[PDB]
Formats: sequence, structure tokens, C-alpha cells
Amino acid sequence: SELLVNTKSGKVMGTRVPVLSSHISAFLGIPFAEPPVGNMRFRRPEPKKPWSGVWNASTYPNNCQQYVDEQFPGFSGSEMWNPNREMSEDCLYLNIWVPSPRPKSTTVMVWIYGGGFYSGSSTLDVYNGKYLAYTEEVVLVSLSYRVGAFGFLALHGSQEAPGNVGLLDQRMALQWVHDNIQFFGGDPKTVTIFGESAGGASVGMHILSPGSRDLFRRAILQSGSPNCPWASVSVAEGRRRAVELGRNLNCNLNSDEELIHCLREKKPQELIDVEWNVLPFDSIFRFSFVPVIDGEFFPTSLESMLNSGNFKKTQILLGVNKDEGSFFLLYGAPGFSKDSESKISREDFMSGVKLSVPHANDLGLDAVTLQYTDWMDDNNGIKNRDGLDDIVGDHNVICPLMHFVNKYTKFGNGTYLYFFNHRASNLVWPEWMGVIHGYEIEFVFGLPLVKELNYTAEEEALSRRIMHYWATFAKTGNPNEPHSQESKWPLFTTKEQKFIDLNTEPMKVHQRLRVQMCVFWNQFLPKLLNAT
Amino acid sequence: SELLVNTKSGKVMGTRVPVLSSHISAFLGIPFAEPPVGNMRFRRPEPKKPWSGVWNASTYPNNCQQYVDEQFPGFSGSEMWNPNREMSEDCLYLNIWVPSPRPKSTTVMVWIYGGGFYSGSSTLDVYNGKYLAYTEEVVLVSLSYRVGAFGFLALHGSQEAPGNVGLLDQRMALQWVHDNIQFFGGDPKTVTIFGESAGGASVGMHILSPGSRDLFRRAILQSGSPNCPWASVSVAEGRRRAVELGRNLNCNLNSDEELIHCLREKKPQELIDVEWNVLPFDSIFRFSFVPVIDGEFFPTSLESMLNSGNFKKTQILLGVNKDEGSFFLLYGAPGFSKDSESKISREDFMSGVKLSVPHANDLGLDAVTLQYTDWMDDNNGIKNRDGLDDIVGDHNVICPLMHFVNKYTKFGNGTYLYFFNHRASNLVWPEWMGVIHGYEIEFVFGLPLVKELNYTAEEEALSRRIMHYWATFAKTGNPNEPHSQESKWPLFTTKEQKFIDLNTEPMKVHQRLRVQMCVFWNQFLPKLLNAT
Repeated sequence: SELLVNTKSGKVMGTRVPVLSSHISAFLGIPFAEPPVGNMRFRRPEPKKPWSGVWNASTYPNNCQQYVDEQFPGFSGSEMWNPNREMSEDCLYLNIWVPSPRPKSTTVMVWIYGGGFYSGSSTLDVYNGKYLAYTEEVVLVSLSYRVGAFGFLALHGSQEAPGNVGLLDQRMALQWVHDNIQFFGGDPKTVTIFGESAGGASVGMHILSPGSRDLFRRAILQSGSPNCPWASVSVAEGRRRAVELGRNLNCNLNSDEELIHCLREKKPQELIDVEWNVLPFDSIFRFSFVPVIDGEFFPTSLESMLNSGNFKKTQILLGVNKDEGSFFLLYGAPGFSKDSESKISREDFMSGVKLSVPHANDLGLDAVTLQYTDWMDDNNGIKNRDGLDDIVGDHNVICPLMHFVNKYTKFGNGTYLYFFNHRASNLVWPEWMGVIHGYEIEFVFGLPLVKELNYTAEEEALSRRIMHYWATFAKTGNPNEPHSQESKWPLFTTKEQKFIDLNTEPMKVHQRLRVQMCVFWNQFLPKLLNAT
Repeated sequence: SELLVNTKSGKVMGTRVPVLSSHISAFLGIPFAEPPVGNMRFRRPEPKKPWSGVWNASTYPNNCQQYVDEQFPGFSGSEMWNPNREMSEDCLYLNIWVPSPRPKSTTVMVWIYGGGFYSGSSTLDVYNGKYLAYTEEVVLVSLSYRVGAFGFLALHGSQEAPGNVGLLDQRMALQWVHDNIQFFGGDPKTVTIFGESAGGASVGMHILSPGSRDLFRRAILQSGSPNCPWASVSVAEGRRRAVELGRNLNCNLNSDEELIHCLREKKPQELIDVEWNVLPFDSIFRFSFVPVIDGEFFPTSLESMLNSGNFKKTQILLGVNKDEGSFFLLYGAPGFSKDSESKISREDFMSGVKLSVPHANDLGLDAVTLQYTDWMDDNNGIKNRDGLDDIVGDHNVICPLMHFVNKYTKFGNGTYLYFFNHRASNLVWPEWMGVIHGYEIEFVFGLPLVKELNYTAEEEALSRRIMHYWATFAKTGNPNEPHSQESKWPLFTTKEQKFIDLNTEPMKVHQRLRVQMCVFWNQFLPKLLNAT
């Protein structure tokens, strides 16, 4: 049967699903690890023990335990990111969408969801891989991994809670794909891992980590890179936060043994209820439990690795959205509201700057403020709001990605850069937020092809182009069709640094994406903070 | 006789001079101080002893001893600034242009020449006051003062060479005007002192100094302010430079007494030949012997004085030229040449930055470079050349003047600001230098009214407007005619900060002259250098 597959872990039974008036096979909720529960909480994952009989893979699995956004109850804009399944620590599963008839050896794409390492689900409607699998004829896989304290609590030196276990979950899933995707018609030697935000950072982390490199062929990074200021912490800061977490739950802190034991006795929601209390600074775009530079998963500092070419050399495709910062300002900066234009005063502007660059001394804050202020019109509410939006996006997403791309490109085999600036016609978020963090995802997964979702004809066209770029890149290492007559997406080189815009207008090639600001965030500010 | 005047110092005989087909009286070379020679070198000036008989004031006096620019022998562009009379330490004289018939009590204007405190002459063709005196019907006076070591060698604590004696020369001349201008038809209660560059800084210094304030009514500052980074030094740096000067001439350095005695035995040219060797840094727009914050002429620091309103409160008219820095780059920065377009490489750009801000540490140099670099086109030779031109002008002239104007305006009785951006059609300097430091002077003194000098009709018109603005301001404290139909030069206020352009086009009012850069030079950079 087309829905029956015998893998190395056992047999699996999928289900037939309708898609754009046709059908494809879906294998949902396939386990790739032993349930990380009880004494296994915080530990590295262990391979799923093979099973007898047939595993029923017709329904989505549970979502990993996580903080749930209740800022706007009932609002689709925010609830579309919340878990849509029961939460459980027993959540290490993967999903596979296979074309019909089942291929023999076709290109594979593995999606790694984002969510700031503190949230995320492989089961969201926006991640439904059936459209992409069907349209581009690829085997689409979406994995899952532990988030929050569950996946990143880090007490370096201890083997009970070493940290980075969430990244190891991802790796274990990639290992399963490498070992079993051939039975689903996928080519294990042609897998492209791709992800957004924390997922994009994760992809970059696997490119860097010696232990992950051999498990995939190519990579795509959307709005995220390994070197993002929020993507990782030192073992010292990791340790400090783990201890403070224990302190919030009145745990014995005399030893790692007692802290870890005390934390493993807590219900999941108990850890989640105090998760945010361990941040060192009053900040925005900063998350509690994230990857840690441990000297194991990451041999040395990310910067030294990028400088010496200590990473997988292959082709990469990556980019960012025009307004990455608006989401974080709406949720935590004074002056911003979902239902107002959020025109910002000078007061709130400087308050926002302090929140956006928490690690900066006064001189640093002044440098940022000057860099983003138009002194011929400093009380312009719209300029202050947009200036703040740019600061958050440049510092947290764009400039770090540009640093990565430039460092990677010196040793890589091919780079393709994009700048997504189309605001969906059916967005429910206010206009001031612009092209929001994460909203290019729906175009990548082809939601605009479904009439009932209410996108325009140009947005369907844009979605098909993007899906085809992504899949052709996954297949060949070049998003462009060899003999196409269509406009060509140029290769990003150290010299020209070309990139293209991604919207419904005719392709436009540019150069040096936000260089002016990035030189500020990547060269000057760091120098200033280190000297003062 | 119209050419005979009996002053408190004695009688003077002037001469009749032709001007634009008419005539006026001229009293040239009137002594206002005892010749500061011999044991008087470096000392404060003493009043000129009254004389019997008639002083022949029909010819220009000698020019004070000074360094002479020989960079372009024969070239009018540079030689028009060199002394046009015999040089001599016996040079403290003043000149007066009086309308005919002689007025009874008319507005007086006293010109104070610039020249970086190391050069300058009251006798240059561009300072011929006959045009302004004649056209606007004002009594025009031009004074002189000691420059270089002769006027600013400073060994604080010593009374033999206290410093600031060049400023005291100016003051003594202003004292003579106050005491005697009534005999020439001038109103001693309506005198406006005005000057360019070091002369403008001087004007600002008299506004600040308690001992000078009562000697004039209003002031005009052209391309210069008291707080300019090159206009003054501490008593410590002054002392240090005086000692190094002595060291260049192999003087006994055991005591001030011996140093001063050794210096007074040197011929003038001996001091001038080594004057430039005492600068602390490899620099541009920095001069050896300048005014010193002595606690006497200047009660406290200039900044504390400006902050507490410790200065003469009256009306002021001031402004700058579009390209103040080009002159200094041509003469001392790598890559610039008089006969080439001077397109600058990245190499020479950063070399120029180091030369322009000598006091800056590496972080400071980086801050400047980033502030003036277009990273989307960093190898653009024209952008680098112009960027450097802007740096020199903003740091040395414009931003310091904007700081002064904003601080002064809080306590003053009326401010009028201008931005001179017309490049004379007959300029001999290359095009890349633009609207050069000092080239608004010829329009202020009305040279464009003389056909033989080859200016256009619009430049004659511009000159008349400017002369009329200057003279009407001198007379009333407002450059505008009460019931004129002409376009009005708005008052600069703390709130609106309005200013006008000065060119051959219809008047255009603007606001916040180069605020973006000035906030960098007046608030940020100083904070950076103090913290690091």
C-alpha cells in the first residue's frame, strides 16, 4: 500500500490527504526519539526504540510544552502561532508529506520551526507541507524539538542538563531522515534543512556544529542566523539563569544534582510560569533558555568559527523581511498598541532604544539614538516609530544575518540573498507593523494557492515563484531554472554582494543590503562597547 | 579742512580718495599704541603717547610681522592674503574711511581681520573700506593686532609674556574708537565690531571678556566663533608651546625670565621660521600661538561662560560659508592638489580624518569616518573628497558656531544667521574647493561694485544686499529695512532656529543649519572622547 512504509524503526501507516483538487500521502506524528520525560527531562535525546506492528501516522502529534501567547485572546494574528494540539513533554515526533505516486529518490526538505527557542509547533496551519510537497514534487519533512527550559536549561559540566538538548533533538530527527527517508521516496543525499527565526538560527547552527554537518546537503535560513544576539549565551550566563529558575521555584541550590532533581519534580507549567523571570535585563527580543556555546556542540566561539571557515561548505539561500522588529515592540515597548498608529514620542523612543539594546552602556545608547534620529524632525511620531522598528530589526535580525552571509560566502560554494518586502493583502495586524517577522512563511508554504484563504492573484503568483525558488535551490543548489527566460536571481559574491527583492513587482537586484546600518551594528558599536 | 581732525591723541591729516566716481576721506595708519618693540615684545600694549603737530595719515601703515604663504608664488588666490606692506613689529595702527561731507554722528563699523591668529593685515585690497563707507554711509574702521608668537606667546604667571596681548591690541584700538571716533563723525555708542575667521572668533571673545564688553554696541561674526577648537588653548598648552619655541632657537630654559629674554633678542624672522614646529599633533586647521584661557581676559572656561550667560547681551549677526574646509585640505592633506580634481581614495580619506581631528583616539576616528562615509559607494573619489571637506568645515567652523549661536541666543537680544553659498564667478581657485573660507569677504566689502574686477551683475546685486544687511544691522540691530517690501531675513530663535541662504537666488529660509552633523560634533563625539 502507498500509505504503508517499512522503516528501520518499524512500519508506519500514513493517510491520504486532499490538496488543490488532488491528493498526496501524509505520515504524521512519527516518533524519532524516546519520550524525554521523567528522569529524562533536560537530558540529551535517545533514539526511539524500534516497534513491532504498524505505527498509526494519520494524526498530528502533541506539541512540546511551552509558554502560550494570550496577549490577544481570540485574535487570529497571534493565535496562529500558538500550539494547536495538546501540549506534552512527550513530543519528539516528525511529519512527512510524500507526493503520489510515491517517488523513488527525490529532493527532500526538512522544516525547523522558529519561536525564539521558547515556543513553536510543527503542526501549525502555516506549516502544512502538503502544498509545497504537492506543487514542487518534493518530500517535505517537519521536525520538532524541545523548547524553553525543557530544551535549553544549561548547567555546563553536568550530564543531566548539559544544554543544547533541543538542538540535539533536531539533529536526531535529521539523523532519522538520513537513515530512513529513502523508504518514503526521498534522496537522503539531497536534503535541504530550512527554517525561520530561531529555526533559521538552528539551521546555521547545524552548518557550524561538526556533529550535524554530514546530515544534510544544503540550507535555507529565513530571518535568522546562528550569530544573532538572542540565539545563544555563554555557559556562565546559562548556568546563572538555570540557578535563578531554581530560585523562583524555591529549589535547593547547593548542587547541580539537587537543582536538577528539584526541577524534574515540577509539573511543566510550573517552569513555564516563571521562565521569563530569569532574563538579566529589562529587554525586548531576548529569550530565557537558548543554545549555549559549550565547547562541544560548538567547538569554539561562533565568531572564531566563522572567521576560520570552521563550518560546512555548501550552498545557502537566506534573507530577511522588511519589518522584523514591529512584533517585539508591539508586545513590550512603551507607546505601541495593536489598535493605534503607535506614533512614538521622543520619550518613548529613547525608552525603546534602552529596551532594544539592553547590554549597552550610556555612550552606546547615545550612539544608537543618534544613528536612527532625524534631527531636522525629531518629534515626528511616525519617524520615531519606524526608526525604533528598524533598530530592533537591524540589531536582532538583519545585521547579524549580513555578518553571517559575508563571513560564510568567503568559504562557501554559493550564496543567494533575498529581501522580502511584500505585505500580505489579508494581514490582520495593523498597518504600522509592515512586513512582519514570520509572514513570508505563508508564501513559502503556499497558503496563497488556496482560494478560500483570500489572497490576491499576484500573491498566488508570488507564492509559486518563491516555492519554486526554494525547491529548485533544494534540488540543484541554485534557485534559478537552467534555461529559463525568467529574470535571474544573481549569486551573492564577496565583491558585488547582490541580492533581490521578493514581492509582486518585477524582480529588482540590489547590492549591500542595509550596509550603512550594519557597519554600525557589526563594526562600530561592538568596538565602542568594548572600549568603554 | 575736511581732512584735518583733532583727536585726543593729537591732530591727524587724512587724504581724499576716489570711489565709484565720487570721493570720501581716508585716515590711514593712525597709531593707537606705543610700538611694541624691544623689551615691549610679548607685553600688553601701552597707549600711544599724544603727539604735537599733524600726523600724516595719508598712507597705509606697516603690517605686523608674520609667516608668509609662499605655497603658490605669483598666484593671486593666495597672495591676496599676504602682507602687501613692509612687515614690522611697529605695526599697531588703525584706518578710518569717512563719508564726505563728514557726518555728525553716524553708525561705526570696526573690522577685525582673520588669519588664524598667525597672520593677517588691515591693508589688503579685499579690506578696502571705502566702498562700504561710501555706499552705506558709515564710518568704517579697520584695526590691527599682533599675531603669531608676537601676539600670543603665553607664559602664564609672568607679566613679561602673559598671553592674549594680541587681543589686548584689538581692545586698545576699540578703546581709541570709543574715545575719538566722535571727531570723525562717528557715533561712539553705535559701533559694530565684525570680523572673519580668527577675526570672528576675536569678536566673540570681546563679547565674552568683561574688559571688552563696554567698548562696542553690536557684533557680526563671519566664519568663526570664540569656542572654535583652534581659537584657544589652556595655559598649560600655551606654556608648553612657548617652551618648545625656545627649544627650537636654543634658548636657556631654566626660567621664564631667561626664556623671554632669549626670545626678545631674536630677529622677528627667527621666531617665524620655527613657529610651526611647536604644534602638539600632525594636524590641519591648528595654529601655534592663539588666545589662552587665562582666568583674566577670560574669567573661566568658555563653555561655563556661555552656559551661565556670562557675556555681553546685545544683537548679533553671524554665519558661515558652504565649504570652509577646502583651503586647509589643499594645503596639508594627502591627495589634494590645486590643479587636479583631487578625487580622494579610501586611504587618503582616513589619513585626512586623522589630520582633521588630531585629538581623537581610534574609536573617535572611527566614529567620524562612519559619520561621513556612504557605505554603498565608499570608493567614490568625489564623495570622499567632499566628505573630508565637510568634516574640516563642520568640526572647525560650522558646528562650533552653531553651538555658540544656540547658547548665545538663550540670553541675547536678537540673532540673525546666514549660510553663504555663492561661488564667485571670477574665483581663481579650482572648482572642487567650492565656496571657500574667506570668500564672502569681498562681497561684504563691495568689491563686486567695481566693474574692472570682473564680477557679474547678480554678484554686484548680491554685494549691495549684503552690505546693506550688514550696515542696517550695525545701525539698528536688525538687517531688515523697517517698511521694506523686500524678502525678510527672519530672526533666529531657540525654537525655530531659522536662517537664510546668501546667494544670487531669491531668499530661502531654512531651519537647524547642519543639525545632524553638529549634534555629532557638539554632543556625541565629545562624550565619546571623554568616556574613552
